[PDB]
Amino acid sequence: IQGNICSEPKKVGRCRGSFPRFYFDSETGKCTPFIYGGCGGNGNNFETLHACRAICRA
Repeated sequence: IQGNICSEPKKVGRCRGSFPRFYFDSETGKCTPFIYGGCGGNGNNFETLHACRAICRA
């Protein structure tokens, strides 16, 4: 199943981590490059935009 991870909204995370990331928006259905706080947020996270699409959509 893929829809699982592709359900939780992106987050910031006030942990020890500050880098660019990607997530799937259930509002539009496109991969938006957000900021990851490093610590495991919810579950909807991706290293690259492509994968995010080839994992949520394709």
